[PDB]
Amino acid sequence: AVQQNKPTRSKRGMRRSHDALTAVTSLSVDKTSGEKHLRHHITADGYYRGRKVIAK
Amino acid sequence: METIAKHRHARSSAQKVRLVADLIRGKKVSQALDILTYTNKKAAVLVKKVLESAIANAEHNDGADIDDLKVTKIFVDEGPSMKRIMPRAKGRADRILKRTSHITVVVSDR
RNA sequence: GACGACGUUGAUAGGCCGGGUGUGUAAGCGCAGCGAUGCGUUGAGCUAACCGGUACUAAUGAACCGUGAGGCUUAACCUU
RNA sequence: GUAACGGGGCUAAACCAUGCACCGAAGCUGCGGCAGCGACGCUUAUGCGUUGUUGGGUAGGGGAGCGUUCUGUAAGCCUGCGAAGGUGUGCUGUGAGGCAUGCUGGAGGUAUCAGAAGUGCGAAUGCUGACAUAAGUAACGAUAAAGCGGGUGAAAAGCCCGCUCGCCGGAAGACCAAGGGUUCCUGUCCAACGUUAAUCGGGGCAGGGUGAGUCGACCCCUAAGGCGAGGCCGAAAGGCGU
RNA sequence: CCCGGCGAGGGGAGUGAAAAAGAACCUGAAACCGUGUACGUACAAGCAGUGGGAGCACGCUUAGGCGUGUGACUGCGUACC
RNA sequence: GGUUAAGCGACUAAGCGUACACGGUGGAUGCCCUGGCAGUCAGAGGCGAUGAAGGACGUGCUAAUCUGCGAUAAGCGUCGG
Repeated sequence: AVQQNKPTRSKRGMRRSHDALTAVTSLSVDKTSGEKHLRHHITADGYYRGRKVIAK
Repeated sequence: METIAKHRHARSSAQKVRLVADLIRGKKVSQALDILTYTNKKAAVLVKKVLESAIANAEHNDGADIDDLKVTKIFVDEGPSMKRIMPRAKGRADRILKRTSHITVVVSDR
């Protein structure tokens, strides 16, 4: 139920070796607006594949 | 030449913030800003704010250029903690800690 | 986490078309009866995960990682 | 789980008798150093030339020392040309220790020989403060339930407005006593407080709000019971009662 | 004066002998938590040290084969009260 | 120099350990005293129905608390310094 000995700081780091997160490898560029956006996502200005989706 | 910006007494544990900090170490400022924009963490907003301030300081005080800057150093330090009381069952009381941290960003033309 | 299929030079998922299956004669209108109801149109209407088909909708051009002929010694071979 | 030579493995690497070599301890010898106790040189305020011999150790007895704070010596001596304290390096004694010096620090420190003690910490489920571990794990308090448009804003699943959906309805609606004591209304702010965010709040700050001859209290009258002039009783205090 | 939400918190300028004396303020030790550099570590079993010891890095040196950090491999070794 | 075969063999660090340099957290140590402790030599040994000890509420150019004061309310008359 509870520990019998105090784990060391070395053990704590070992368990934490899989906690690192990964950044986005790359992001797309719109064909018409020219701004950067996530792939398969709407741009900040409301463009998508140079079609000018609703930007309300 | 090196420029420094800090944010002290931030409401977040050092362990949580350190995850974001390791993501942009050694990268260029232009690339670093893009990475922080598309990270879904609260600490990303805090770190991005500090990095922008450091960039502004370079131009006004040192007259540097954006194209030549990169994140030379970055680290997070623990700050003071706040003590609180949380009632539990059967009349027992517990202690709660609300940790803070210090964020430092160094940008240089190296 | 992993593993398998597919991304327009395309049937991967939804929708749509036809069929099957289940339930058991819809609504509207007409007729008989004082009325509750019955009868005709009618095995009618509706129908999830199933079967056979179909580019109507979504699967974007790119970008990123990974390189540039691959150590030394000895023997037999190229030149048994 | 081989499990009745420690293991390989051995027909000698087994057993009996005889002989000669070698390995093997902090035992013995060789070389250098320290200390205790004896006798001798009658040396010597005692150290030696010598000279023999001894030196594991709990309870416990005997002998000799280091360092810390305070008083005299001290109206002395060191110090802004850098004191105490903190942190490194070099040298030195058998030990507790001592000496010099770089950096930090920015005003006190103290020889020698004597004197006096709140004089030395790892343990007592010791006392007070600070910080770890489990761990970014459990949990976020009734399974009555939410969806979308517009507005404000640095930022909206939670705030404001509108249209739908769901729940209580002898209450989860309305008015009071007891108790609490500004939580009531308006403007403004988001650090802390709210188990998340917050532009919102019973949160922070400032201003405003409670109008009685008839409602209630006070007031007149008494129940249980309390107090009680004289009085009766009891060491004192005090008890009962008209 | 500049970044930020007319924020919080910072970077310059200025004052002062000193701002690493900035109001969370003299001196600023330890536990505990981080960034940078050198060396070691993914076929090896146990109080983590001790004796021996290769290689690498670095400072010296009239190469004087020494000093400092690290420690592959190997003998012995079951904390304290 | 080429092909094949056999033997041998550096460069990896997701993370971790030791040493050194520079920081964070925390408030020990040194220095400091308008506070305490123990005495000596002198005082005075009581206050109150002429309303006490101790309190409530008020009082300023004044929102709060402390000190003083009492509707004559951080004060009034007189005699001296």
